[PDB]
Amino acid sequence: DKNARVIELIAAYRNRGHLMADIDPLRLDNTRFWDLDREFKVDQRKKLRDILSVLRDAYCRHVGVEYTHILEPEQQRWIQERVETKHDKPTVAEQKYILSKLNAAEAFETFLQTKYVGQKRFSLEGAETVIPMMDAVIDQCAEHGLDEVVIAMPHRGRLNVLANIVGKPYSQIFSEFDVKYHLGATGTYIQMFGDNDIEVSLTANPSHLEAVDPVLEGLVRAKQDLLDTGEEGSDNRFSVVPLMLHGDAAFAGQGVVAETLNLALLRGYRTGGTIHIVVNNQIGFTTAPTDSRSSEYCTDVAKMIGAPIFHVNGDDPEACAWVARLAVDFRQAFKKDVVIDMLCYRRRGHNEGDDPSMTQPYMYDVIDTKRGSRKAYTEALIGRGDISMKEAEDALRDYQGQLERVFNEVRELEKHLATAVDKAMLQRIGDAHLALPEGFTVHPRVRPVLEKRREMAYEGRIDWAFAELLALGSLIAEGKLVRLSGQDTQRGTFTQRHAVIVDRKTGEEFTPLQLLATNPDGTPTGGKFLVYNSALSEFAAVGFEYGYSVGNPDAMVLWEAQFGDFVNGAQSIIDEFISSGEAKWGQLSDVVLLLPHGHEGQGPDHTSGRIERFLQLWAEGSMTIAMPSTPANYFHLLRRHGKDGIQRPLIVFTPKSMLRNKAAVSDIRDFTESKFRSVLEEPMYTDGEGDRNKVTRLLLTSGKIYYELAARKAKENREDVAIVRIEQLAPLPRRRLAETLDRYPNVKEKFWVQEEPANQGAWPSFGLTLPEILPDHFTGLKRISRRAMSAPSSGSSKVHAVEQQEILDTAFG
Amino acid sequence: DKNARVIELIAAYRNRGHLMADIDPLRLDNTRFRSHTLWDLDREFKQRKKLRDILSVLRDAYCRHVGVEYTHILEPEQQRWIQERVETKHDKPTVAEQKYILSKLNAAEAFETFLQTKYVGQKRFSLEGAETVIPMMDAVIDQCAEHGLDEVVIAMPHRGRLNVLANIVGKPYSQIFSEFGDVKYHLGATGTYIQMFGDNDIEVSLTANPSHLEAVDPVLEGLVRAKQDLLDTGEEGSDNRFSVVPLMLHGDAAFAGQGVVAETLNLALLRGYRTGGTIHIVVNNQIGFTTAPTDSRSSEYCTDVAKMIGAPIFHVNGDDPEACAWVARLAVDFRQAFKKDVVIDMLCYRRRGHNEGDDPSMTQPYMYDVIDTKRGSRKAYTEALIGRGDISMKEAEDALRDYQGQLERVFNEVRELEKHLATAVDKAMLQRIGDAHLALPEGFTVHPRVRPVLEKRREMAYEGRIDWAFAELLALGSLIAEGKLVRLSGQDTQRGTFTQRHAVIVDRKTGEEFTPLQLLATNPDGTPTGGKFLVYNSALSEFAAVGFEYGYSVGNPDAMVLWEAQFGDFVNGAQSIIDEFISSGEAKWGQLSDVVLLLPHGHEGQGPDHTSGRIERFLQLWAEGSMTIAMPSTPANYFHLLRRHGKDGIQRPLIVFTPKSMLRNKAAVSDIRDFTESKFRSVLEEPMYTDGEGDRNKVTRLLLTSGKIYYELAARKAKENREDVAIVRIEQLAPLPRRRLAETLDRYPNVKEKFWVQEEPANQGAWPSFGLTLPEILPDHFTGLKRISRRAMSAPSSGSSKVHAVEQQEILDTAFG
Ligand SMILES: Cc1ncc(C[n+]2c([C@@H](O)CCC(=O)O)sc(CCOP(=O)(O)OP(=O)(O)O)c2C)c(N)n1
Ligand SMILES: Cc1ncc(C[n+]2c([C@@H](O)CCC(=O)O)sc(CCOP(=O)(O)OP(=O)(O)O)c2C)c(N)n1
Ligand SMILES: [Ca+2]
Ligand SMILES: [Ca+2]
Ligand SMILES: [Mg+2]
Ligand SMILES: [Mg+2]
Repeated sequence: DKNARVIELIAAYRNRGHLMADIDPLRLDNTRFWDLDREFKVDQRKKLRDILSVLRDAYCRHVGVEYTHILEPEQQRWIQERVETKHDKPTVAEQKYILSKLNAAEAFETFLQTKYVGQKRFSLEGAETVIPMMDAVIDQCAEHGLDEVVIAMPHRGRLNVLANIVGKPYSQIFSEFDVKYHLGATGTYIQMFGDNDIEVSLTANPSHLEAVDPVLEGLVRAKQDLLDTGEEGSDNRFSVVPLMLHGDAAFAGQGVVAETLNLALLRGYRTGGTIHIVVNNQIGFTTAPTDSRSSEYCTDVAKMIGAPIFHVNGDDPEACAWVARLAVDFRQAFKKDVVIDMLCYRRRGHNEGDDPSMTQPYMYDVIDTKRGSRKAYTEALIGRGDISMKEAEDALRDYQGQLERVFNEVRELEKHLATAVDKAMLQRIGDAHLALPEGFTVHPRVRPVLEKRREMAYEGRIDWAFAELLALGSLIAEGKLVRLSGQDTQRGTFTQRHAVIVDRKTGEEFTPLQLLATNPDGTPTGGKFLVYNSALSEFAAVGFEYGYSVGNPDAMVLWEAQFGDFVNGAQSIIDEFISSGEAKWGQLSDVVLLLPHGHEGQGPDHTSGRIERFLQLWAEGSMTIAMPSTPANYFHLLRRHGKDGIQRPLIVFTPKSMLRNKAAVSDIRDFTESKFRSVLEEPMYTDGEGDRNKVTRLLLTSGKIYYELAARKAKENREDVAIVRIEQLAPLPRRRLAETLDRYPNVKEKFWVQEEPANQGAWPSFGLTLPEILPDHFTGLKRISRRAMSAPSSGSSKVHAVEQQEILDTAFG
Repeated sequence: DKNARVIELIAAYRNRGHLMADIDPLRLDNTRFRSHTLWDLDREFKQRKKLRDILSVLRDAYCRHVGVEYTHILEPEQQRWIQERVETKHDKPTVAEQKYILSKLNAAEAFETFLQTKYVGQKRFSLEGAETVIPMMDAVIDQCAEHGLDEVVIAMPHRGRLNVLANIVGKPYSQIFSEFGDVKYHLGATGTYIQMFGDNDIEVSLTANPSHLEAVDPVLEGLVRAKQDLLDTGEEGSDNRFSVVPLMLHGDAAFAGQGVVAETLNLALLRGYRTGGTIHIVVNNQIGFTTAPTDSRSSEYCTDVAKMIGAPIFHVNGDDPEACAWVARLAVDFRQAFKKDVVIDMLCYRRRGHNEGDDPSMTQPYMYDVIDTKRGSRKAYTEALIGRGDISMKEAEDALRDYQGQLERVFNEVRELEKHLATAVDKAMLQRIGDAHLALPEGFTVHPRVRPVLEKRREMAYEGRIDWAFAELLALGSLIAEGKLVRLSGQDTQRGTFTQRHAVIVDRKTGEEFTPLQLLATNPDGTPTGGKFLVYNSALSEFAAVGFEYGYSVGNPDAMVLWEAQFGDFVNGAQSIIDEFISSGEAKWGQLSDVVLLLPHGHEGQGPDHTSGRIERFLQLWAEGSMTIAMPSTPANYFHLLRRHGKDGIQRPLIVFTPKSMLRNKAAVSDIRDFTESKFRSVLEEPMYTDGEGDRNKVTRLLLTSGKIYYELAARKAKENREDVAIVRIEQLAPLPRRRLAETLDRYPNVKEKFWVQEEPANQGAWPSFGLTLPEILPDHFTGLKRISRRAMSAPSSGSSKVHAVEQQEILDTAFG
């Protein structure tokens, strides 16, 4: 049974060989490491010695291969065939080219640590092989004739990446020389040995490690949709490649990594596979891997989506470049993620004042005996007889010339619009709900919704749900790309949207708004409706949609929270990208966040989108924040946002029970002959027979509580009280608010009325701002709200009801 | 050619057999059992077994109602342990065990019927189509009691929670439906489980949680670890039993989409966070509200994230309660043997719509047409027992009588329910903590850069000029000496981010760790104090780490628990824990926590992600008695703040905005007397008025501030000899120290103008809340209060250190202009 022992041995190398591969350039773990002439049958008859030597070189040399966890047998076979073959040794030209990339990379590092103070944390020393590795990824993408490689990375080696991968000149990199470590960049990569070129860009990011991961994916997907490539394209090339860099401690500890990997094969989020590179320097500031992860590898999270993982020795730039090229080939064949775990080291301390032997003495005693990756490769090429002593001297002169070039170039640098639509547009969107495909079976409970929409489009009484689809549908008809997504967003959390309808017999999906992408003459408008149900993620989903608006500034991008209360799971994206990206990096986004909000007795996690937090984050021109009370005002808000020619995030506090409130409906004329109104008066004063001069008490409010206040006003016939709505919370509509209040000359008292606790809602900012920006109108402004609470509401629906009545009685008391 | 094909086939069943297992009770995928020589079946292969016998063992173990994933496990002993228990002829359960399982399905299903009939608006909580989770959870707990363990702590979302309370926790209906009501779906509970066939009992508890699915996952881990440390079991125990078991329930869409799941799994084998393995149960009803699995995950299984830590995964058919109970018992046995997580993927269905107003055939017509033909799990099991001849017709009839009796009991019981302190230490304490830094173990080699820190600490302890970093260790060390358990953790927290702490020192030659404060756990006479110092470097996580420390403070209310952010700027990665547990858990659930968050804060030119812990956000979250929020300016006041927090006998979170450059500021040092003869000061005056020769009556301009900007304001006042300006510090930001604030400002009668001074932008720091609150709570003192700060910004600061420097000077010039 000698042949049986061979089969088990072959399986052992393929499954576990990576545990014995020489991947660590520091060799920190000591414990880590005759039928030979008899011919055995293999899938071919070869000697056991030749079977074993192919398996040791393939799996136990400088590359640890993990692929037997992949469920697809064709993917396992593809890797097996490319890994278990005698590889063609690289040509002297390729070896010299790798060496030139190592020279440029280390001369950049030497210059950085010598020329400037405070640059130790950014050092790529001990990890310079990432430069020829990233070069091989991009060169291989250009070999496949792809259009672009978009990079996302943390700060380590970023300016080196700018100079030696993006190809930015020193004059631009060191111009007015820390924000440079967070800025976006764009360039063109020209193949050294090939005849192709490819676009290379780097995205902007905060210091929050891994938070840019879903942003990168969103941005790339936006670029893929524009190029008609990938999931929403005519071709299956996915010609825009995400190249995502990571650190070993951050890759294992940050939850956003798993959420972003979870998007990789989703119809709404896939980008045809991401190339991941982990700069595994086997440390996280002062922290050893045993305190940073509970798994053998920092890349083990990527096993979640059956991605192949390649652990590679960073002191072998040839194996690193070969693995990079294999990764691109796998991504092209299976449109799925590949992870490259580059084992390397951090030569110097984490930052100034870090003596790394204080916390890691054993590691740093080994590192202190380490010659650079460039010097090691130069000496290895001599040993193998690949390059002559003269060639190695020319290589050192190239190093010096590159070191001099950067010093000399930086030295010279130091020396020197209506939103209204026509009735026919409303009618076309209405009729689109009944223009079903041949033989389509509508669910019996969905059919009245489609009939009511055709009725509303011709007769009025348009509800919130339809007004939103009227805004999006008219934008699609004008040629705009509309991307809408979130948890159960196709149907709607409150069963109100039905943007996608499902055939009761076949399960086939029909999207009524997609018919507006075609003009009445049959020609395309250039518009699209891309609507998806998201994964149960907030961080990665909000990240993605923010990224998508950056990737396509001409798109209308909306993310919807199930309830506004769950958006705090995406706080890092709100804080680091959405509210602040423009001021910090000049990076613009027109992303829309829809946050269902309102006190209805559903508890502290189904009541508030935390208005007070978005209002606190706001500064002049950073975001638009609104809480519309009418369907038409919401329609005009969305149309203004998509057509204003301005890239600024919009935060909308959307209704729940108010979706079905019969008083919260709009007339055809409000869509065809009106505009967005930042401040709304009661219709009895603007259209009715109400007398503004009789008003002595003015109630200022926003949202659904208006209807309750107006119902109470009508019941008691209170002509002395007027209700004014602030529809646009930020920026404050100072002019409209001044002109509106001036029309009520006999007002003796003013109250800001809100459902939210005293420390929440708009009061903390309005109570401070309104008396300041409008002292003649808001001096003496008082608050009517729920009491200050440590949670957004009471957990009891009975307590909610008493508090709601208490607000209305106080307002009319 | 024959024996080799068998070995490959054995490997194929072990590796991929789970892809062909009959695990889905709905059988939605038709192609599932179609995309996976006859003379060799009778030939024996080398133990020597016939190929037909090898194939029968493989098919029964890997292709029936249990899908086993385990060959991804790197440890070969763990793979062999599973193989041996799965590839054997299992003992058929006794009729008593089968009847006991059936009685748990009767109870589970009678509770579901009652819930949907008695009350309105309970559809969203329906466990219907997933009732087998109750005999499965029962088998987990019973198996933990069989191992003689102390407690099982459960964390779960809302689906089937009250059923779990009644049939697992054993809470009576009188308590469950008392004044029914939605808050009951988020409350903690405790009970005792008594073995049906065994002689042991075990404690069973359920922890509180928000609606935020999976956010409780790290909280559960923290809580269990605190309970294990108290029981001297596990990682910080004399025994390696880990006698407190985390039982974590999940939904299939949430388990795959929430990042906190992966961060919590990442903690499972860490010395500072391990709990000896968690038993995970995913209630995989193959839907997430209206969303199909193909839009919720990019992997074959919702549980594929657990492959990250090489956890064994069992996919089990929820219509086979015998396989479900067997797998639950095997999971407990594996967790006991290897102290690692086990994940049980229970495939089931959601019988009704997601909530009121959901007609599930609108979005999932194919799935709901199949579900509409499904008989309950109880009825299916009752009929299967008849078919196998396990129970008689009379036995199936008494089973149906038991269901009716249980349905009547809950209706009848609910019907009957409706009818009815000094912080000052002695100088010897300071000296002991100082000397402890030099009381090195025999032959210990101190790193040459760490030795001056040890010597300076012995010097400071005896001579004064105590800096912030030593004051913090003086507060923690004195608490340990008094018998308190101190747990301190965060990113690079052993050494400290600013190389200031050195709570753990590393031997330059051997790498061995020495903890100077741990010497204070032993009295000078050699007896233990009862105290302990648990200090760790955390994983590079905020959400799971903050979650863990909050849960740890709940698990042991007598512990001093502190979590440190690398920089306050990264705590927004844990916003869900701050919002849902820390700031609000007491008001929502009556759940108390004394957790401390240390947030390094201060404008120093390091950018918008290395400047602010967002004071304005914690101040906004605050409501009377929910949290204590402070920004101390002196080492002694920080020492007294921590000691008051650990000794006040009150369970309330403390948020501390801690220094960075001010750690090394020579003016920010304290005298021995500040520690030995003082207390925490919520409001601080300039020493020239309290100890010096300054005249308070000369002051016409009063500057109110907090934090390090005080030193810059005081340095400017000294330079220009500004006797007309006084600087008052608000050390305790929340609750506002109204009485101390008023009494302090009354001592400056000639003040004509008052300014709140801060480094933070106008829309940040304490101004948005103080600017609104101070003129209201103290109208005679703060009417006309003006702000001096940075301009309002969309980020916490400028990205440029040059812009920062101009703005910093602009604040100081405005304050003295
Ligand atoms: C989400 C979040 N939370 C924490 C941090 C803090 N933080 C950093 C700075 O910001 C601070 C300190 C410094 O450099 O001065 S660097 C760092 C360690 C990174 O380890 P890694 O992934 O192995 O990488 P490598 O450094 O290439 O070895 C952390 C943990 C962060 N930025 N984002
Ligand atoms: C982190 C976060 N983000 C979103 C939500 C919202 N949300 C829920 C309610 O809260 C809301 C609607 C409802 O029930 O009325 S339930 C739910 C779907 C759950 O799918 P699952 O895991 O497969 O489970 P199952 O329901 O047992 O099948 C979501 C996505 C949340 N709670 N937490
Ligand atoms: Ca816009
Ligand atoms: Ca306390
Ligand atoms: Mg690292
Ligand atoms: Mg589900």
